[PDB]
Amino acid sequence: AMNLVSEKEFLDLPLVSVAEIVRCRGPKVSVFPFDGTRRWFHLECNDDYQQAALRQSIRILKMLFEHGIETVISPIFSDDLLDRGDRYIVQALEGMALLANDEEILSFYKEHEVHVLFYGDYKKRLPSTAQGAAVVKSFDDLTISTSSNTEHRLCFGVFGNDAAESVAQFSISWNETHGKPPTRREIIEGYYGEYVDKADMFIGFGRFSTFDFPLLSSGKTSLYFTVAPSYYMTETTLRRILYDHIYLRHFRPKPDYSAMSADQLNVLRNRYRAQPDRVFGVGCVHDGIWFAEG
Amino acid sequence: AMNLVSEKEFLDLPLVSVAEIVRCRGPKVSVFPFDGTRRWFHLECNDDYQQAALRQSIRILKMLFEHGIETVISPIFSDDLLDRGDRYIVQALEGMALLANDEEILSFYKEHEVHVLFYGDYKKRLPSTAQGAAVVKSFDDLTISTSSNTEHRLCFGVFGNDAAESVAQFSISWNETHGKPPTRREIIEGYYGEYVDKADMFIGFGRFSTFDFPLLSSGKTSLYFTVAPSYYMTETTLRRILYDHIYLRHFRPKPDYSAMSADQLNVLRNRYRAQPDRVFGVGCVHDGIWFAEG
Ligand SMILES: O=P(O)(O)C(O)(Cc1cccc(-c2cccc3c2oc2ccccc23)c1)P(=O)(O)O
Ligand SMILES: O=P(O)(O)C(O)(Cc1cccc(-c2cccc3c2oc2ccccc23)c1)P(=O)(O)O
Ligand SMILES: O=P(O)(O)C(O)(Cc1cccc(-c2cccc3c2oc2ccccc23)c1)P(=O)(O)O
Ligand SMILES: O=P(O)(O)C(O)(Cc1cccc(-c2cccc3c2oc2ccccc23)c1)P(=O)(O)O
Ligand SMILES: [Mg+2]
Ligand SMILES: [Mg+2]
Repeated sequence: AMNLVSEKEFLDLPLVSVAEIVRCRGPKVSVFPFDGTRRWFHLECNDDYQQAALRQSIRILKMLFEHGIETVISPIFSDDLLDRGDRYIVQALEGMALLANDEEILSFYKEHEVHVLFYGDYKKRLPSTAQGAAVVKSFDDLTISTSSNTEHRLCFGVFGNDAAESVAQFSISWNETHGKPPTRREIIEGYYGEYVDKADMFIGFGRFSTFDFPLLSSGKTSLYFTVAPSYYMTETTLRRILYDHIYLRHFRPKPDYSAMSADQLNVLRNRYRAQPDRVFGVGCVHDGIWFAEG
Repeated sequence: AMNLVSEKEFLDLPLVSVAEIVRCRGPKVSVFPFDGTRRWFHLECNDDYQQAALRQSIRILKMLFEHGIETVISPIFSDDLLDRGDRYIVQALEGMALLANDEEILSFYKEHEVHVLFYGDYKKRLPSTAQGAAVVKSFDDLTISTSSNTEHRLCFGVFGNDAAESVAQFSISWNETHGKPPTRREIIEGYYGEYVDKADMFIGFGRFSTFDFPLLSSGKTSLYFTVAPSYYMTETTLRRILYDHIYLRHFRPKPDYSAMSADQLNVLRNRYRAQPDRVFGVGCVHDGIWFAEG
């Protein structure tokens, strides 16, 4: 049915058709960090910062969900920020508050039936200030009020870089009360607040690297790196990524290599020896910004 | 001193000089999975399989360590294999036994003062057969006999894909006996058998994906993907990867972007809008084999 759709068709299909294919073939869980906010704004907008990023974020989340992806995991704030200015810190908490209180995004969560969750070490690492305690309350509240939404799940990562200590404490308490260690499923439910399947793909940008989706990484998490920041994500780019993951990463059926002609195995040998030192991930720097070569 | 070495010089330097730079600047911990064994053999060798892969593996580990990398984490066998033939399974255990008993590699561990460790769920997942129980004993034994070696550390991953349940059980036992949860450091020591710093880089090949180094991944783990399988790794490729990680991934000093000319910020804007849909990780398939485009 959907097994032999070509990339050309995939790229031409109506949005609703792509969604049906994804809903059926995956990716079910996609990691999409929001980063490069500052440079995107100053490069593609230069109204108000926080609002521009907020709406742009909604645009992309809307895009991801309308393409049929059930769950999106979005790291948005990592430890690093506590080591930045105080004004920079306040700025962050304001952005955090937006995701949980701003009217336009709350409307978005409702219209697209999105259940929102927060993960990470923010309850411990967020400033003990009034603003910080308010953010935590807002996070807990949004998670509960949107729990009736079932179409999509959105997991925001706030200091969600290393869950080791958190898993340890959760397991100890779980064993104390239950008498047995929690299962993997229960460990995940404890960290994300709900069970979430392993990530099927991660879309980053710039330097090849992944981060902030503990417990959900697998050799099957397809990795992609766009040249431009998260906010630049176009329709075409997303579809080419979805197509690669669905149809190309795990090609079927596979051939019986022991049954290939001498020429085939020879053309293949040449594909590998062609450019003997070819490697993706090595880059060059321009204006302090790293860009992948080749 | 070593801060402004150019790539050209880096590529021309004697091995011993590169090692000194790495020993000083890192990467301290590198992940290098061994995969593509079958296709490498049939493509670049076609004596005996197991021995060819064994010696090739030593060649590469020798290369990695002689370039100054202290610790190499090498996933070598993952769950998948238990779902393959029985002959394929026996073949694996034989390869496993080699890493721990074969004379030439034992000599290698001694000559380069390498402490070897094994991580993963192999104690539980390895066949309860005689061969399986023998492999476990061999693994434990090698870890102890090489513990006096201090120059390098080698961590072999055998079913080391998801440490969640293992961390949970380890934490519960640790709390029982210690009265308090283990620290992150202790959790890592418990999984790898020794403390190991976060991975500074991961070198894979083919499809962009990472796997089997639980707890050691960070946004700072630089990712690289060669076109050809692990065994093809050349001197030039390794140096270009090392250079990128050491000097380019974290460029210093950074510029004051709010202080850049209108043209600079304009050339930059064009670098991002140039090829608006550019993305690394999307590929094409040839003979059932995926190759990254662009
Ligand atoms: O873009 P990101 O938000 O990811 C960040 O790297 C900062 C940054 C990196 C690279 C370029 C820029 C950038 C580019 C063009 C114009 C301006 C930039 O940053 C500022 C600050 C103040 C005025 C203009 C610009 C900012 P961050 O550390 O603030 O997250
Ligand atoms: O500028 P970046 O988002 O790249 C980052 O500096 C984090 C940050 C620092 C200061 C302010 C914000 C911020 C402020 C207002 C709104 C939003 C912010 O970040 C996001 C992400 C997604 C949606 C809205 C906002 C983010 P980073 O740690 O992710 O590099
Ligand atoms: O190369 P890998 O060892 O990673 C593996 O993908 C198998 C494989 C993938 C792609 C190509 C080949 C290959 C290529 C050329 C010749 C032959 C290949 O496999 C066989 C088997 C028997 C005879 C010849 C070849 C093997 P695996 O599942 O056995 O690990
Ligand atoms: O052929 P691959 O090594 O790619 C793999 O099939 C695993 C495997 C299956 C069957 C036999 C072996 C094997 C047998 C003998 C020696 C060695 C083997 O794998 C390695 C890796 C590194 C050094 C020696 C050996 C490995 P994979 O699960 O890693 O894809
Ligand atoms: Mg940033
Ligand atoms: Mg293989």
